[PDB]
Amino acid sequence: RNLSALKRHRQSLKRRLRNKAKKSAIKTLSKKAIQLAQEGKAEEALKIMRKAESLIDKAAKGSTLHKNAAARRKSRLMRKVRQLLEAAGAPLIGGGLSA
Amino acid sequence: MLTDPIADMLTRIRNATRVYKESTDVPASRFKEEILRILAREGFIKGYERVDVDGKPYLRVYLKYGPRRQGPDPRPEQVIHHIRRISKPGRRVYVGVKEIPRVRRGLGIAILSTSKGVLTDREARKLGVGGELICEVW
Amino acid sequence: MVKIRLARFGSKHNPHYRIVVTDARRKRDGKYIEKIGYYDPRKTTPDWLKVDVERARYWLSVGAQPTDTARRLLRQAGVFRQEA
Amino acid sequence: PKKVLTGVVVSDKMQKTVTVLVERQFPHPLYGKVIKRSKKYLAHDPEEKYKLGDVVEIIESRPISKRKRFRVLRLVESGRMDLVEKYLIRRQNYESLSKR
Amino acid sequence: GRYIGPVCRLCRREGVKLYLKGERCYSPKCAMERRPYPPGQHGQKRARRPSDYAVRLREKQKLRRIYGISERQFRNLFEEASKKKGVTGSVFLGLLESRLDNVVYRLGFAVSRRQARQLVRHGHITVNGRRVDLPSYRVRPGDEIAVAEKSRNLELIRQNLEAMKGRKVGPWLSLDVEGMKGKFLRLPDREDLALPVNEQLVIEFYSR
Amino acid sequence: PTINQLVRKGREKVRKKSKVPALKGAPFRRGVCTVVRTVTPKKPNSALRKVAKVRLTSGYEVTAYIPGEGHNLQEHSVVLIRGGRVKDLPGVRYHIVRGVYDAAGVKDRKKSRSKYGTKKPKEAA
RNA sequence: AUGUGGACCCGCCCCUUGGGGUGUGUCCAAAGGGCUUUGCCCGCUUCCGGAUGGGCCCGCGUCCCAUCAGCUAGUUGGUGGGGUAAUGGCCCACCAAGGCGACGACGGGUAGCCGGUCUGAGAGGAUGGCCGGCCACAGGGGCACUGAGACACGGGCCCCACUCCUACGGGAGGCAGCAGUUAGGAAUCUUCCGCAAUGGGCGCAAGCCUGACGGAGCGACGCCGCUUGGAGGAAGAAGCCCUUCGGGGUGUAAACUCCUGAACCCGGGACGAAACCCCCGACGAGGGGACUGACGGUACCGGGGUAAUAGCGCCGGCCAACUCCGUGCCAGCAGCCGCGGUAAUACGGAGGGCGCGAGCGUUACCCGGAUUCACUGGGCGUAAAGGGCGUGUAGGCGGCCUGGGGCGUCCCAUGUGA
Ligand SMILES: [Mg+2]
Ligand SMILES: [Mg+2]
Ligand SMILES: [Mg+2]
Ligand SMILES: [Mg+2]
Ligand SMILES: [Mg+2]
Ligand SMILES: [Mg+2]
Ligand SMILES: [Mg+2]
Ligand SMILES: [Mg+2]
Ligand SMILES: [Mg+2]
Ligand SMILES: [Mg+2]
Ligand SMILES: [Mg+2]
Ligand SMILES: [Mg+2]
Ligand SMILES: [Mg+2]
Ligand SMILES: [Mg+2]
Ligand SMILES: [Mg+2]
Ligand SMILES: [Mg+2]
Ligand SMILES: [Mg+2]
Ligand SMILES: [Mg+2]
Ligand SMILES: [Mg+2]
Ligand SMILES: [Mg+2]
Ligand SMILES: [Mg+2]
Ligand SMILES: [Mg+2]
Ligand SMILES: [Mg+2]
Ligand SMILES: [Mg+2]
Ligand SMILES: [Mg+2]
Ligand SMILES: [Mg+2]
Ligand SMILES: [Mg+2]
Ligand SMILES: [Mg+2]
Ligand SMILES: [Mg+2]
Ligand SMILES: [Mg+2]
Ligand SMILES: [Mg+2]
Ligand SMILES: [Mg+2]
Ligand SMILES: [Mg+2]
Ligand SMILES: [Mg+2]
Ligand SMILES: [Mg+2]
Ligand SMILES: [Mg+2]
Ligand SMILES: [Mg+2]
Ligand SMILES: [Mg+2]
Ligand SMILES: [Mg+2]
Ligand SMILES: [Mg+2]
Ligand SMILES: [Mg+2]
Ligand SMILES: [Mg+2]
Ligand SMILES: [Mg+2]
Ligand SMILES: [Mg+2]
Ligand SMILES: [Mg+2]
Ligand SMILES: [Mg+2]
Ligand SMILES: [Mg+2]
Ligand SMILES: [Mg+2]
Ligand SMILES: [Mg+2]
Ligand SMILES: [Mg+2]
Ligand SMILES: [Mg+2]
Ligand SMILES: [Mg+2]
Ligand SMILES: [Mg+2]
Ligand SMILES: [Mg+2]
Ligand SMILES: [Mg+2]
Ligand SMILES: [Mg+2]
Ligand SMILES: [Mg+2]
Ligand SMILES: [Mg+2]
Ligand SMILES: [Mg+2]
Ligand SMILES: [Mg+2]
Ligand SMILES: [Mg+2]
Ligand SMILES: [Mg+2]
Ligand SMILES: [Mg+2]
Ligand SMILES: [Mg+2]
Ligand SMILES: [Mg+2]
Ligand SMILES: [Mg+2]
Ligand SMILES: [Mg+2]
Ligand SMILES: [Mg+2]
Ligand SMILES: [Mg+2]
Ligand SMILES: [Mg+2]
Ligand SMILES: [Mg+2]
Ligand SMILES: [Mg+2]
Ligand SMILES: [Mg+2]
Ligand SMILES: [Mg+2]
Ligand SMILES: [Mg+2]
Ligand SMILES: [Mg+2]
Ligand SMILES: [Mg+2]
Ligand SMILES: [Mg+2]
Ligand SMILES: [Mg+2]
Ligand SMILES: [Mg+2]
Ligand SMILES: [Mg+2]
Ligand SMILES: [Mg+2]
Ligand SMILES: [Mg+2]
Ligand SMILES: [Mg+2]
Ligand SMILES: [Mg+2]
Ligand SMILES: [Zn+2]
Repeated sequence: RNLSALKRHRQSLKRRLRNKAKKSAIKTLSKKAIQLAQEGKAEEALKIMRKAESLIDKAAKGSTLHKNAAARRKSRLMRKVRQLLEAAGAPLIGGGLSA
Repeated sequence: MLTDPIADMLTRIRNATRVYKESTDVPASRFKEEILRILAREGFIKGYERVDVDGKPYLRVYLKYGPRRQGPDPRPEQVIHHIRRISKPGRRVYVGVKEIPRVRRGLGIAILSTSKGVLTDREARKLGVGGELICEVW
Repeated sequence: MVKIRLARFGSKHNPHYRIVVTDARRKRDGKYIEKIGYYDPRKTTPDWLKVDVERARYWLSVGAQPTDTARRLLRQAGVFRQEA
Repeated sequence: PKKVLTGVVVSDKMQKTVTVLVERQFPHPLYGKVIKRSKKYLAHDPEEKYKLGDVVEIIESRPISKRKRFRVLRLVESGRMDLVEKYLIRRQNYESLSKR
Repeated sequence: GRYIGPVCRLCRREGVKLYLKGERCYSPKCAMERRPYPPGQHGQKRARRPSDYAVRLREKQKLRRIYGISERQFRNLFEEASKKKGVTGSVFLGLLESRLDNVVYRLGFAVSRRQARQLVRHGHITVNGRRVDLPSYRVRPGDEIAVAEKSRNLELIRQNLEAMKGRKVGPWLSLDVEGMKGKFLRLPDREDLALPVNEQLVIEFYSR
Repeated sequence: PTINQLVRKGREKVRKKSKVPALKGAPFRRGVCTVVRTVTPKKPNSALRKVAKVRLTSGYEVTAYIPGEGHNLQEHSVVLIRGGRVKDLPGVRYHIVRGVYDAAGVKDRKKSRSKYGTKKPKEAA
């Protein structure tokens, strides 16, 4: 009394539970850098920010994030961290920043 | 007050011919003459001399009339049977070279002001222009 | 992708396909991108076919896609002969 | 081309924004009488320089905000609070038409 | 379909010979040389001044009743004719004569229009060598109208063609009596054929 | 009126009142009879015209004329409305179609049978 | 891991609204499967272009009621964020108090819009049904997921209503898809055939699905073509009508005599089909070969072959067509004017005539006539119509000459108007 393409949904769940979990990470992880770059720790932060940059740009191998999305993320990310550390902090590792 | 000078002249004429007279005047105007300039060259009238009325410059306009008919009402036929204003100040009428009139299947004339001076139903089509359609006469 | 196919015209029991370029997601008798000739699978006319090769191959240079049956005509129309 | 219009300013009570009042003459489609119209736009003025009476110009632009898709071009003749008069009266008189 | 029944009565309703019969409507009368007055109980009674309408109605029926064609097909032509430019009135009869069943009557293949229909209908008529059983068929310049082989006989055809000797054809036609072939040379202007019908009155009747 | 006035006011479009509303716009309307009587007509005329008060679908109830000579319409008779007034009978702008539902055509009708819902009779045998 | 390249931060360069480029830092990739395999093919991966399809925004145009005259708190602008492919007050904080409306806001009512369509001399008026473009919806609402793209008819979750199965111990469903049923209604169809053709998806390809589509089915619903026959045939039968009883009409109409002979009978029988595919040439080009028809043995062709459905409206005037009888303001007709009272061309029947013809009438609705909303193209002393009279706001309108500008206006050119 149906079609077998009900798969698509039956699949679409995995993809959902897949890039949902992938994304909950980016959020909590994009936080680390924010919190740190807010409080001096330029060194330890500018390694989470490189990572963040990873998970973000890495994500662009699927149907999770795409287009100017990862670009808009960083654009606001590795611009927000530089402003925070700008207040005191003093740079430590450009590992991700063409200062 | 004169909310419309052109019309005033046309009517100034219309009211004279109806009673048959040799000439009626009318306040001077650069634009007013270029209009009479058409009627002379089209023979709708005789001519006119920039006469003067008490310091004020007028335009003695001279009228033509048909031959003195006979029988009841010996009054002659009109050279200018009909004349009425088209593009009024309360409503301007603008037409292109393709939207030009057609007075009495040629038997009449139409006067319009264009970017190439004061022309005729014809000249407008010949020149290939168009502008404010002043009036019609026949 | 954009395709080149037949579009029924004329009437019932009387085809007069229009050959044209349009998106594959349009109805076969829908709004096409550019008309480039016709065809009468009945052979009841001297002009039972016609193509604008100059305009046809152009869509091929931009990456068109003819039907398996639209090929036939296109090939049997003298548009594929590479030549040299 | 990006639409370009000439209008005057009547408002600047918005942080960074001014209101420009435009006009356009065109014949009536049925009666042919040359008539006027009007349309108030919300002009974007970042460096709030222009004030009231400024007969200025504007250009079609990307969406600044809801209701605000017009940047200012140039001045055309400031110091014309006379046009802002007849506009101010109109809205002024709208308190005399009240069905009350 | 087409009209069927009393026709000599029409011959005399309009008050004019129209030769819808073969010999009779052509012999001593369409029943009229006997009684040249209108049918019905009120025949031998004086008439009332026919109104401008009734005149155009009568002058129309006349023409249509002549070619014996329904009001359907009929007006369709006038409109098609009227659609054109020039005179239409003249153009009208042009489209009337172009009918197949008409050409046959003229080309003497048949005596009456109603006989000419039976011919075309049954398939005993040709056109450039085609079986054309459609009386509605419109003919143009140079079209050849002959008889089919299965029919190039029949004791009725020879009679009709034979009678056609000692008679001429329109300035827009040409018959090979001895061969059973004819040709439509051109569209016959108003002149090319005179008739009891003032077209101009038929034009008026259609601008109600 | 000056042309200026016309740009202000504009020429108002007439509009037209329907003479047959009970119909709801369609050509006909199925209904049901309530009272069947005869009423003295109006004007210079005189008689006893056969009419019917009809309860129809659209919760309406209007008076309807019964054409011809003699009908078979009782109280709970079904019927169909036509449209078109009588005149002599003020306040009745609808005729009844014959030979439909509970309205039988006029018997022994030989002339205009299209109306009166009478079928073609037999000639000889 | 690799990075041709791409992504983002900063400086720099050009351009200049986040466009291109540069430098530096950091981040980012992959997929194999089948073989006339050892070389091709079917795919994978990142990038810069092409093409196609979109999203968003803007100018102008887009009905009725002012007997709806004032509307607004995310409301208007700002700042900064969140958000998306990205602009945006889209969303969220805070700042300021703005934003809209007689050029008709807000409100109620009606409506999917256009190409077109109908009418009209025209301008206009009316309309948006089939076909085509766009929008919106998929039992009523809300929502998000997947994905390049949906907030998704035949996908999912939740609420609601409705309905169905049940060993009731519990679950199911969404025809505004094709047909069909039911109710509503004046009323609108086959529960058909076929994937042969065309189009679509999947695939290397055979091949597969395709109520898209090609067809067939039902309905004079429409337009169109066609038939119920043709010639001859009387001073013109019978019958039925009138009649001044002399006669007139139906009427060549029939009969009748010849002629053909639609339908039906027999045989034949399609165009619609050619490719994909296969062989040769390398699967390129080319050439050659082969396959497949639903409609259906149907259209059409031959020959045989029978005179074979005619109905409807009207005949007072407008408006074409007249008499008898019946009836007697009764029964009845009627678009309007009006017909019927014992002589009715107006009711009812008959005879006859006019008008159409597989149609003829009726009702309803749109335009026309109506120039009767009048732009084209009208009026206001007495026919409907000058405000009871001023003052004045906005608004409309504006005198003679000359110059700048050239908005309106006008010409040319070009794009678009599928
Ligand atoms: Mg990848
Ligand atoms: Mg997604
Ligand atoms: Mg599409
Ligand atoms: Mg091929
Ligand atoms: Mg003409
Ligand atoms: Mg007419
Ligand atoms: Mg840049
Ligand atoms: Mg790998
Ligand atoms: Mg395998
Ligand atoms: Mg869309
Ligand atoms: Mg923002
Ligand atoms: Mg999205
Ligand atoms: Mg925003
Ligand atoms: Mg922003
Ligand atoms: Mg807020
Ligand atoms: Mg007011
Ligand atoms: Mg406005
Ligand atoms: Mg209004
Ligand atoms: Mg509403
Ligand atoms: Mg609606
Ligand atoms: Mg339209
Ligand atoms: Mg049309
Ligand atoms: Mg017309
Ligand atoms: Mg029009
Ligand atoms: Mg509309
Ligand atoms: Mg529909
Ligand atoms: Mg549609
Ligand atoms: Mg439903
Ligand atoms: Mg799309
Ligand atoms: Mg779906
Ligand atoms: Mg859904
Ligand atoms: Mg949707
Ligand atoms: Mg469904
Ligand atoms: Mg079901
Ligand atoms: Mg259905
Ligand atoms: Mg059904
Ligand atoms: Mg029912
Ligand atoms: Mg169907
Ligand atoms: Mg198929
Ligand atoms: Mg296929
Ligand atoms: Mg394949
Ligand atoms: Mg299936
Ligand atoms: Mg099927
Ligand atoms: Mg179909
Ligand atoms: Mg039929
Ligand atoms: Mg019917
Ligand atoms: Mg007799
Ligand atoms: Mg008799
Ligand atoms: Mg006969
Ligand atoms: Mg025989
Ligand atoms: Mg066989
Ligand atoms: Mg195949
Ligand atoms: Mg081959
Ligand atoms: Mg071959
Ligand atoms: Mg056969
Ligand atoms: Mg045969
Ligand atoms: Mg017979
Ligand atoms: Mg009639
Ligand atoms: Mg009539
Ligand atoms: Mg008469
Ligand atoms: Mg009476
Ligand atoms: Mg009385
Ligand atoms: Mg009657
Ligand atoms: Mg009597
Ligand atoms: Mg009397
Ligand atoms: Mg009558
Ligand atoms: Mg009678
Ligand atoms: Mg009769
Ligand atoms: Mg009669
Ligand atoms: Mg009808
Ligand atoms: Mg007309
Ligand atoms: Mg007027
Ligand atoms: Mg009047
Ligand atoms: Mg006055
Ligand atoms: Mg009075
Ligand atoms: Mg009065
Ligand atoms: Mg007064
Ligand atoms: Mg006053
Ligand atoms: Mg008062
Ligand atoms: Mg006053
Ligand atoms: Mg003033
Ligand atoms: Mg002024
Ligand atoms: Mg001036
Ligand atoms: Mg100047
Ligand atoms: Mg152009
Ligand atoms: Zn005769």
